Amino acid sequence: DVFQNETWDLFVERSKAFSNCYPYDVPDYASLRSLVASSGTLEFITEGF
Amino acid sequence: STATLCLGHHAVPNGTLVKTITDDQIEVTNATELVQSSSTGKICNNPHRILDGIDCTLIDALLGDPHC
Amino acid sequence: NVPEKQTRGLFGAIAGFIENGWEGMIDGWYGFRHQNSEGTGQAADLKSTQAAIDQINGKLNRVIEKTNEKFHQIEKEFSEVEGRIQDLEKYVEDTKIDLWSYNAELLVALENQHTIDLTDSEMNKLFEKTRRQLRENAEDMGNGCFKIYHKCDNACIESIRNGTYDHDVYRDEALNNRFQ
Amino acid sequence: QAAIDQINGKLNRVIEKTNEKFHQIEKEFSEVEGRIQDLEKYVEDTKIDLWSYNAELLVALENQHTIDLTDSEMNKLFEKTRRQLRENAEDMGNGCFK
Ligand SMILES: *[C@@H]1O[C@H](CO)[C@@H](O)[C@H](O)[C@H]1NC(C)=O
Ligand SMILES: *[C@@H]1O[C@H](CO)[C@@H](O)[C@H](O)[C@H]1NC(C)=O
Ligand SMILES: *[C@@H]1O[C@H](CO)[C@@H](O)[C@H](O)[C@H]1NC(C)=O
Ligand SMILES: *[C@@H]1O[C@H](CO)[C@@H](O)[C@H](O)[C@H]1NC(C)=O
Repeated sequence: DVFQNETWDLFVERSKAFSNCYPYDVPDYASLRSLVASSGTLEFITEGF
Repeated sequence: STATLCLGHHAVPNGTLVKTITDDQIEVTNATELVQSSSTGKICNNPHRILDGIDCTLIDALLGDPHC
Repeated sequence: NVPEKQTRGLFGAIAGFIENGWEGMIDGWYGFRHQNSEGTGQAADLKSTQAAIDQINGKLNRVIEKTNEKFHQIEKEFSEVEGRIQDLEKYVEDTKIDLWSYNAELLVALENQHTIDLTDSEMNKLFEKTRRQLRENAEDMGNGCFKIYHKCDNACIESIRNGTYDHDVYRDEALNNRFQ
Repeated sequence: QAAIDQINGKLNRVIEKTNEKFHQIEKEFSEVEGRIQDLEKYVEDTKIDLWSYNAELLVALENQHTIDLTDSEMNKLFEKTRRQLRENAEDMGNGCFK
């Protein structure tokens, strides 16, 4: 959660990185990762669903 | 008493600059552009058979869209 | 290109050399300018001019001929965001473009370098051939000129230019004027 | 000065205009995936091989022409000196005029 609304020109992933929430799998994980990285921001706007 | 014979080559009032392995900018009498950087602005219809999809994508024509 | 408008070193009395080009000829790339008792004249060398032009046009034809023909290809512009496959296509096209741009740059640089080198080599070859024709009758000036120590009339100059020149029939007087 | 200028010019040509690249395909994989991963590997390997060959050829050509132009400068200087010594001198054959 420390990465909320963060922005980057280069996101550096560490080999020690781990997941500590509900187990999840992303079909086409690479595509989502690549497009999010190319976007360069995690700027999240909440919407009134 | 004597004669003089000098050998030389043609030159032009102002040539064109070109790049080389040694000199980054050297003048030559004549040069030609090897990059086509301009377009006619129109698609010639020959010799290739051009088909204009005015208001139709290829898939719409494939499926048989009424306006296609 | 080495222009020579303002006589570049001397007055009209003594002019013409290899260190500087000549704008006063249009009939050939290489040529001669001569002064003698008969007056002054200029001419062009068709052999070296034709050889150089042939080589230049040959390399141009090599460069331009055999255009590649391509009909169906990957999509190179995208209106969507898709990720792995689209990024791969973009990378492939960018790699091709960069490699071909580098190839064009290197090819043009090499061709220009060798064009200049071969033209200078043709000029030096012509000068060397003229110098070896003037076996001993003449003496090299260092500015691209030979001083002929005899009465080398317009017929003499024509023989030198066209290759029928005979050194011996002037050798005695040329040497006598050189050393005495 | 002429030779040094040419050498530095070719060096600047070689080094200047560095390509800038920001986002690219993945080139290291922790999984086995088959067709797409093999295609990515092949693309990157082809690029690497082509650029390695280009670097090899470029360096060879540049070194060859550097040596050739330096020798040409030396010969040009010798020729110019020889033509200055129109007849006062006589060439020794070892690079010297008497
Ligand atoms: C992130 O930025 C958006 C505006 O772009 C804002 O609405 C939102 O509250 C921000 N979130 C945090 C955690 O600061
Ligand atoms: C040719 O024209 C260009 C125009 O910028 C120039 O600066 C250069 O000095 C010119 N050379 C001659 C010999 O006129
Ligand atoms: C320059 O070269 C081109 C290509 O060979 C030729 O068509 C053109 O006539 C040349 N121009 C001059 C002034 O020599
Ligand atoms: C070369 O020039 C000399 C001198 O005018 C002339 O006698 C001779 O016929 C010429 N040869 C040719 C092949 O034109």
